[PDB]
Amino acid sequence: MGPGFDFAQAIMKKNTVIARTEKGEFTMLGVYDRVAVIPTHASVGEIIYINDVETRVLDACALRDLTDTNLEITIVKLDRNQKFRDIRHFLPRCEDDYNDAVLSVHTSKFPNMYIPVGQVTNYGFLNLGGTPTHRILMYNFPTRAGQCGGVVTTTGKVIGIHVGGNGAQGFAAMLLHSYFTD
Ligand SMILES: O=C(N[C@@H]1CCCNC1)c1ccccc1
Repeated sequence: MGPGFDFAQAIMKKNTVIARTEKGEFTMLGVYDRVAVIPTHASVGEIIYINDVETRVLDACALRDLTDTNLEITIVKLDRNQKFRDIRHFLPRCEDDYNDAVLSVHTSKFPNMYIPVGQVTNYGFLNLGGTPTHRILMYNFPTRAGQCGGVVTTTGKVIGIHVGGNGAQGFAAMLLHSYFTD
């Protein structure tokens, strides 16, 4: 409808796949080469389905901060025959608050879904499903099951991936440029 949705759509159309694990179907953001991200609660194993194609996982890492606190981001390298567009220049370098964000989801349950979530707070600590988690962004939208892995964008920035909610608020794990240096 506006420039926010324009940037979100451009990311969805070229930098997402549908990932399926034994824990469900997730929106999965491809960042560069064969490297993508997914919430850690997806429990990625040695094999994952990518757009319903059996795919070997070449490498995967559940990220934690230097306090050895959960960040809820898993970085996955896929044995895929095609690279992602490199979007690392859209990643923020530091922890921040944002105005006027969009949460975008693409699964069998929610195809081509875009949600204007408004103001994003650097919330910090969250007890997420009983797990102490750091670097959490919060938005005041009643997100639902099926939206985990959804991409959070502003115009010109890819700032996080949706990891949970409490019925009134939604929570995303930050994406930082430093996670994807090679
Ligand atoms: O850092 C990564 N993996 C190492 C090797 C073993 C797993 N944990 C640390 C990594 C990087 C890019 C994509 C995927 C994974």
